[PDB]
Amino acid sequence: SGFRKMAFPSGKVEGCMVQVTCGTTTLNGLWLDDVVYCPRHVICTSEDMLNPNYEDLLIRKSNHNFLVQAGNVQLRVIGHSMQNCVLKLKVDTANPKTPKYKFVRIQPGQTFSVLACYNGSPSGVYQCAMRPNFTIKGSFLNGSCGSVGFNIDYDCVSFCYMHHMELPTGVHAGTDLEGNFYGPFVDRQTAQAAGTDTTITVNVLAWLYAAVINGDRWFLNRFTTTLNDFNLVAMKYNYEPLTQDHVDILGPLSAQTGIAVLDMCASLKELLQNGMNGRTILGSALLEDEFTPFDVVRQCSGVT
Amino acid sequence: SGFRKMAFPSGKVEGCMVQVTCGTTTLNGLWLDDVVYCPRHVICTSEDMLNPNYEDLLIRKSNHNFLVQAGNVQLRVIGHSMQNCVLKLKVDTANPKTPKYKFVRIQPGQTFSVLACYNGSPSGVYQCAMRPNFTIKGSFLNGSCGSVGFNIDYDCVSFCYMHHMELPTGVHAGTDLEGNFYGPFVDRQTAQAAGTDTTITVNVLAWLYAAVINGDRWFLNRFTTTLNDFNLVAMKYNYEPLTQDHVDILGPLSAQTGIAVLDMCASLKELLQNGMNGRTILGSALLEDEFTPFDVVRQCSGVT
Ligand SMILES: *C(=O)/C(=C/c1ccc(N2CCOCC2)s1)NC(=O)c1cccs1
Ligand SMILES: *C(=O)/C(=C/c1ccc(N2CCOCC2)s1)NC(=O)c1cccs1
Repeated sequence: SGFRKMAFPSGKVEGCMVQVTCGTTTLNGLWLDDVVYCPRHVICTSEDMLNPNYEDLLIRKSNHNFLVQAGNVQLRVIGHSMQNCVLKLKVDTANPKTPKYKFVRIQPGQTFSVLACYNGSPSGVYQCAMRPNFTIKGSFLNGSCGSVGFNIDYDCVSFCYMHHMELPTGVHAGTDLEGNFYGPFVDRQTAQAAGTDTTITVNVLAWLYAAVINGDRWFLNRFTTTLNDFNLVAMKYNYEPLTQDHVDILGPLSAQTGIAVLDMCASLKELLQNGMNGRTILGSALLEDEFTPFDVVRQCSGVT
Repeated sequence: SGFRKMAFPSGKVEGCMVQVTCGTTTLNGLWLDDVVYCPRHVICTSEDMLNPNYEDLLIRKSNHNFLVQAGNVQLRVIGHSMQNCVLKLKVDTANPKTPKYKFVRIQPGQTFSVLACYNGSPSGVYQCAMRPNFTIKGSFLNGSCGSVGFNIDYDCVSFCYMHHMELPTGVHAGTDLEGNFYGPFVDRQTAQAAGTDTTITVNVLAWLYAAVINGDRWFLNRFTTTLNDFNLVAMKYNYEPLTQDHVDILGPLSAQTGIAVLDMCASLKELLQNGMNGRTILGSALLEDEFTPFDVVRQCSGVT
């Protein structure tokens, strides 16, 4: 019993974190095999950040200008390249703690754990989701750049995010491990406003299923709805449209609880229309959307 | 920016988790130096659990009846003893991954990270608090017993909790690493009801300070209060009494924000009396109490 915002165990990723310094800028790097991945803005001064030409700035840098430190020992940089918004620093030593890994590009609504780091050292781990506007609501201070987001499937770490910046609004933007930003964000200190942060409907429904499995059932009503009727209500409340693919994904939770997906949609529609009335669901006074149907199944089943 | 329910990096604790089996019961153990710590109820059958005499049940067990497996390799048990509600299994091999560690007994209101494990393997990490009724609101399934709670200070892991049971109400109880239960709970399947789960006032105030530091200031009012007036309101809302020790502990957050502790108490008093009115603070519709003043300082400063 109980349902918590749970992150993956971070050990495998802690063994990959290094400090990268270029000139006066220090941030974090991810060391996998003989390559250290880090945000390309490590080459920028605070002034360069206003309008950087990364190709031009990188010409003034050599291998010896990138200082890579792994747990108080210096790594030798024998090559460097820019791939989109990340730098790949080839080092002469393969990371002995390299886990099995993949680089994945996630879709909005997908969750992942972040290992927040400073100066190559881990400070904490938390769970978040790729928002529908392609921002993440993290907890990052200056120097956290290069901290990564990941999911674990048994022994394989799928790296999906690398932190690059905080928007003027306090929300966060970054890239996949190929250096491509999620959303329309650029690594420049310029006017970048995020779009509507809509609620991830399929995740709210998954969390309502977790609530039923954990005994919190007060919100279950005597109604049902259709996908089209539910979506008229969802659009009005800034919830993402629910598709038949989402209904299919909720199948296992629907089967476990015996609650048809469309019945849970009708319960959620009434919660949107009536509010919580001062009540809570799984200790929350708002509808939680940073648990995917997969996270709910995983947590409720005890996947290790 | 941003404020997240952040757990400590779990790597150091992942390297200590083992599987302990006695007969048909399998749970988790913590391997530190040449000792494996686990709940003594590993010797119980589901029937024994109704009214166990642990001393008597332990007489029927020898070293070879405790099977300890660390990452698919078997450890040799060369001694066993019962200390309060934990068993200490002496093994012939010191854990090579033993971090610097301490065993601490925490007070209610204190937070810690839990590394939920099944069959000696980590499944997830989350942050929780020792409630004022000495329960924890975790996320534990059968087989999670022996999972531990901990805090990290740089390189020293202070182990403070070991999971032993779920109360009939779905909340959790366990011991410190000396085997002493937090609260009045016993490791027996009997009627054990928890006391009032009051709100940890000093932690709510700390989180309101985190909110101000992160730009969420709508709740700041033009009033102040006294400790005695605030506490009359706190008692009415099932909040723990605020003491001068708590005021002193909030000193650093009061200094950083320039908001006197008693002014923040008056803001909190108005939130209790008026409610949130459909508004949120740090993305929450309720007042969060599982962040200590130390956690707020740590997260807002980037301690690694
Ligand atoms: C790296 O750690 C880092 C990079 C940034 C690049 C641009 C930034 N912003 C700040 C807001 O105004 C526009 C430019 S930040 N910093 C950070 O990720 C953070 C700094 C403070 C909090 S998080
Ligand atoms: C160990 O993993 C474990 C021990 C328990 C001992 C007594 C328990 N209860 C269950 C509720 O009724 C009274 C007796 S549980 N189990 C657990 O921690 C859990 C089992 C289900 C969820 S957590």
